[PDB]
This record gives sequence, C-alpha cells and structure tokens, in this order.
Amino acid sequence: KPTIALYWSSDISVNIISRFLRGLQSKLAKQNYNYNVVICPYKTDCLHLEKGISKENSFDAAIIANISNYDLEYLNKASLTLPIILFNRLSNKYSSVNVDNYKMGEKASLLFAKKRYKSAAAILTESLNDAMDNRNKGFIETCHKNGIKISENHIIAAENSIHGGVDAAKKLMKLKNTPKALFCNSDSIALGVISVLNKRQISIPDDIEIVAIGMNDREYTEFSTPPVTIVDIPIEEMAGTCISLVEKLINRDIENPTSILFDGPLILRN
Repeated sequence: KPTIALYWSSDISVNIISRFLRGLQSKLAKQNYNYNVVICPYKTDCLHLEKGISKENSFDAAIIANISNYDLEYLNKASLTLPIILFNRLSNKYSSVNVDNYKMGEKASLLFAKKRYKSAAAILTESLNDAMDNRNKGFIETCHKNGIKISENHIIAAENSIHGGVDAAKKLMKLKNTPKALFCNSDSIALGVISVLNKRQISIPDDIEIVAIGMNDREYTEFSTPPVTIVDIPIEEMAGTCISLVEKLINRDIENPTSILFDGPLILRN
C-alpha cells in the first residue's frame, strides 16, 4: 500500500491532532484503507531535514499541517519527488487545502454587529502563520467597518491553552472598562475564560458574549457551561480532502497547484 505522511510541526497545539486523525481514519475507512497514513512529528523549522521528503527515502505523498516560513522557503526552491499538500497555506506551486481565514474573523464580527454591540475585546494567542493573522484581521477590520470599537489595550495576548485563557480572563477582569463582546482566537482560550467568568458570576451572554475560533474537538464547546459559539476550522473534512487530492495527484488526474478553499462555519451555541 502507498504511504501518506502527515508532517506535524512542534509549534502546533498538540490537541488539534485528534481532529486530523479522526478525519484521516474516517476518510480511509470510506475508501477501504487503500493508503497507509503515518504521522511524523518534527521540530519547528526542521521540515527540510526530514528524510521522508528527500530524493532517497520519500513517502508516496505528504501533507504538511503547519509549514513555517523558513520551511516553506526550502520547499519553494526544492524540486521534490512526491506530491505535497500544504494545509491552510495558499501556494502558486504546491496544492493546498485551506479555509477562508479572513471570512471566519468576519463572521465572528458580524455576529456582534448583528447584536448591535458597540465595542469588543479580543484575547489572542500569537499567530503561528499568516492564516491566523488573517482571522484576526477579519475580525478587527470588520469591527471597524461596523461601528464596533476595539481599543488596542483590549487586545490581550494569551498562551494557547485552557490555563492561558484563565490567565487572560484574570487580566481582562482588571480592566477599568471591559467590553460586552469578546473574541477568542482559540476555543481552549475561551474555555479558560468561561472558567473564570463562571467563578466570578459574570453572566454569559448577558454581561459578556463570546465567539471563539474552533480549533479543538467541537464537543468541548458544544457542551461547556455555557455552550460557546464558534467559527470552526473544519479540520476533519479538510484532512479527508487532503487524501482525495493526494490520490488524484498520484494518479495524475490533477496538477499543482490545486487549491481547495473551505468555508469555516459559524456554529451557534445556546
């Protein structure tokens, strides 16, 4: 059987890997396991050292979950011997499966605009790539267009974890004036935030309404107390589509770059 490698950068939140695995298991089961899949953890910026993408030891295909700028420059100049799919990176050289990042931020903003909120805060974990920046830009720019103020000091850096969300909410709570809308650019951050808001008896959505970008398993925010509205990155379906592209590339039906663009759905909770 041919083998497809999922290269998994160490900078990625490890919990996200479950959706990729779920999506891959599910896609292969529907295709009677005509491919082996292998997951290859590698250290940030070290993709170029991986032998499974070399002339000599190559897998049949690879999907790169979160390619760094450094690694991408290496791929951009390399002439490699196997089809490579970039996940959420547009390329005019390599095929890719992406989500419309700017529009995801935009949907979060328009939900607030539609409810006539007059300002918002944002708790943001650092962007690991351009896609993440674009989600933020989509939110921020859309807020400006729709009369929602986002004061620069109401953007609060956080670590991408539930504990990071807890730390961020404690700072949010120190603000003299905290807005009534809150964007979190990860669901883990949002779960930590709600931990603190619940302890302090701040009402959701009445005192604060949250929208988060869905990165981890949808069920955590479906059944949290309270449920959290998300704009979801459809990782399971995207991962399945990566295999489709791989198969069509190996069979030479399609050519590079083929670029599939997913819609990241707004999933209303409440």
